[PDB]
Amino acid sequence: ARYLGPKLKLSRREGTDLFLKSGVRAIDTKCKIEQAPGQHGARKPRLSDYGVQLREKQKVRRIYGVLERQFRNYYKEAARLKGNTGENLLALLEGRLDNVVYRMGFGATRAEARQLVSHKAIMVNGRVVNIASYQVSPNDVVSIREKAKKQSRVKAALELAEQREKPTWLEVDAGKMEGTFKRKPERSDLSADINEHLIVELYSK
Amino acid sequence: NIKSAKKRAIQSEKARKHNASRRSMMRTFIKKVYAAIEAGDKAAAQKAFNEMQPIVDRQAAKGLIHKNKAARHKANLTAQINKLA
Amino acid sequence: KIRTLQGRVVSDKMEKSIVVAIERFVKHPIYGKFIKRTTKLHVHDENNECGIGDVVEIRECRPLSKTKSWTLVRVVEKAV
Amino acid sequence: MVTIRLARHGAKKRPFYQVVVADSRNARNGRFIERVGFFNPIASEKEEGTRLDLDRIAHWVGQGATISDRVAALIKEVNKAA
RNA sequence: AAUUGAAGAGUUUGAUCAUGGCUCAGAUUGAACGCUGGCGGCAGGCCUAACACAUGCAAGUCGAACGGUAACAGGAAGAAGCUUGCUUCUUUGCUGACGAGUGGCGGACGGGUGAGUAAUGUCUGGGAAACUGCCUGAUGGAGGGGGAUAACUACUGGAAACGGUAGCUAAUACCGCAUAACGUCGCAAGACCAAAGAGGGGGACCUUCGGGCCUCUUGCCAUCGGAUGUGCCCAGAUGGGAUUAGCUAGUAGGUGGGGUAACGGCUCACCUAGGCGACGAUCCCUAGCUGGUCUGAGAGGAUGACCAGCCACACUGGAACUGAGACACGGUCCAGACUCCUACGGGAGGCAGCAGUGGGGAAUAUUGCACAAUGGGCGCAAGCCUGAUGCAGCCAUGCCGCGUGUAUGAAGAAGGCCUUCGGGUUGUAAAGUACUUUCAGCGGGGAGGAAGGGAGUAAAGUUAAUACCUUUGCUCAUUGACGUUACCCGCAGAAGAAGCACCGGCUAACUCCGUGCCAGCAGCCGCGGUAAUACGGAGGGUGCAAGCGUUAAUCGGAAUUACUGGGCGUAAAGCGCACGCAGGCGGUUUGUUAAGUCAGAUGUGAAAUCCCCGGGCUCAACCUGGGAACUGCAUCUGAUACUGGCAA
Repeated sequence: ARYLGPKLKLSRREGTDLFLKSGVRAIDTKCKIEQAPGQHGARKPRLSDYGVQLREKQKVRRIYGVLERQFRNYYKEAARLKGNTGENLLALLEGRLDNVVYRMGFGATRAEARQLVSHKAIMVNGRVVNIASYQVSPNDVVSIREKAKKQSRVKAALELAEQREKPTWLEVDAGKMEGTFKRKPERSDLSADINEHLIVELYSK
Repeated sequence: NIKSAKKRAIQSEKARKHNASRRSMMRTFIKKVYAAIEAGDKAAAQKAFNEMQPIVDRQAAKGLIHKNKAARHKANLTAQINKLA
Repeated sequence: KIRTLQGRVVSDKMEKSIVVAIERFVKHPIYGKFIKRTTKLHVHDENNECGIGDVVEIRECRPLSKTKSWTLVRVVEKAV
Repeated sequence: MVTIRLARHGAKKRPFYQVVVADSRNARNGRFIERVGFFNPIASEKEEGTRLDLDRIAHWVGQGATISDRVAALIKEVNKAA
């Protein structure tokens, strides 16, 4: 399923930072960013109109760590759901359980916070849930189990997470390590960078 | 064939020899009426009709005749006796 | 109330029987044009009270022969 | 003979019986005249486990209809107070 | 709330715009094949030979119908061995029960297959002339006899299959009489027609000592209903071919007799000379049909595997019997081919039930467990039966979910590759270091699918009866194939777990070496003639991921059959030109009709599916509640502008 590879080569192919690493520092400047994704890295291409639609879909797919069969089912459920299907696809990607626990600060990366929720450690509404792709509804409280609480990793990501922009569609206490998903995140709160309409145009091709 | 319900196969043919005796005696009293109305016998057909009418209705009660065929045999024969004379 | 249909007589020469064509005005499934279709039936009459080419109103009855399941009701617009 | 019996639908190890009015000669999931409710045996202690339209069931037993042992049990189980 | 839904590209030329094919990017599949391969969930799994089948199993049940006793377990006697209070053993249907037999019911259901079938089918909507076991409602009846026959003995034919003679015996088997109706026939008068008893308990009384007698349950018979199932008819719709144009004598119609549960040339005789057909009859080829599925923006196109409805078939062909229901998958009889047995006279068999074998094929699985659940047959029940069904095995066949770690980490290690020889890339990648244990593995806990049924007790009902039975409660002991289940908890250790295609344009992703129109690639343009981003290898990169590519097939793109939605001066395309029948269409005004049309209502359009809002599985796939939808058809009631009819 998952990538299980070098997670800065993916950020160099897209150019921008995908927040795939914890970032105790800033740009690591140990990775040669914005210069070369490969051997022919100085050779920048024409990047045609199909390719600019492919790069934006592969950018969003590499942030959350989903695969294409799982991503195409996200688009398919976003198109039939009422409203703007551009921000409906992002409300479902930000409704993932491994993403919400990242934005609450309990994981330093997406792949680290996926390993917490996959290892039977994180419960929703007082019930233990095991998967990464659990769609959380509004006013659901997600807690951390006491056997994996006090884990030399979960609070260590919490003092790292004051610089992570304070996502204000969910309130986090982080002393008791609980948090509720208040409402769905609107389009005006997601990074101002991704062009979701290129993803809707790529699957209509 | 190798069942235990081949008893039904030997039960069916002894009901066939029972029914074919009753069915042939049922319609040979009908043949007494049809042979009488062709000869012009008015009174001899009426006494022959009165001997098949207990016969054809008793077989309708046993299940050999449906009671719609036994009613059909009495209907067209009285329609055949009265048009004779 | 009885379901009944109109229709004109095509032929009559069959000894207490007449045949009757019924014109229905149906629309095409694909093209949407309205096409006249024909419903030639063998209908029953008693004493031959119908020549050729006149409107006869019919209603459905018990089967009277092989392809004869309709009897006459009345005759309007008798042939001249 | 019309029978009011359970037609087992639902997935493997997760049964879901439809309280249905079918002729006795037909199959279990085969033809029927009417369905008059359902029965969920695995719906354990949550909100809702069984529902039977008892007016239509009482209509069919007035016409003459045998009922199965489970259908006779669910009609008993919708009690006078419960 | 029940839809928010429509992309193009390459290639004719020196170049161009058109026209016009070809090809590609998409989705899908009962898939196959190649490489690869961790787990789980829910599904799916001979598409070809409707070819041939070894073996097991798939339909039995009822003693509360009957004669009974071949076993089984007791009891009662008779013996005698002895343990003198315990034995072995002979009678007894005396009981519990029950082989065989008669009888009742089922075997026509469930299951499988798609050969035939182009309409004797199916779908939708109507109709009348029908039947209908079990179920249920109502009203009544249920009297009195008779003659048999299997079983069982005695004998006998045959190798067997299967018989033959003689003598017995019962019934809810069979037959008659009585008795009848709102039943059948008939205008009426009249005439005629049925049955069957068992079981539990019982006070008083007869008690020939078995029982009569009382009560309850249950079955029987007739008629009329209801419900259900089925038979029949009509209209419309449901494939291709006109290089198939005429077809049909029981044919078309009438009358009359006969048949059917019922209408009918269904059948027969006699009369009439019709009937179908260019709106495609007839003939030929192909084919199960539908709800649906796939695709598509839709209209459409293709399709009918799974699930569900209907039909057809059961070695091939033909036939009827029994029965409420069959012209009968695991019935009969006949013929045929095939296989087997035989004492050569004669017999036996039918997997398109489940599993399986051979064969065919590109290809499709276990000779498994259990009646626990849900159904079905039988039974008063207890129960028995059930390859239906519930599960298990096999298979990446499909869809869905998860894992193969996470975070730091620059000596930018070594190594590989490239270089302009400076470096660059592989690459935070690894190593190192710090953590985590899902899943798999090892132990320990542990739901739910279980409702009932049995025993006992109490109450009510019934009755002469606190008896019995029925009903309602309560108590006790129990009933799970799956299954060392889902799930939860504990232990250990980054430990058990990543491929496949591609990198010239289309089309996301490039350099080096080898080869030199060779070997080869290729879906289309086309690459390869010594400096190949196109061949083979290496490094790098891109795509998708327990899969990935290839082939096959369908739709899309294709507006490239154009109803939506195309064209015909020169690109393909106006008949050489007229006249004219059927057909299609029709100026204008008024009246009328309500057919087309439109509005409303009603019945129906099965369920599943699709869609919408919810619910249950840790989410999802999956399951499920309700609604929408099922563009339809039919009837009824209005509207009268337009179209049509009619009249002027």
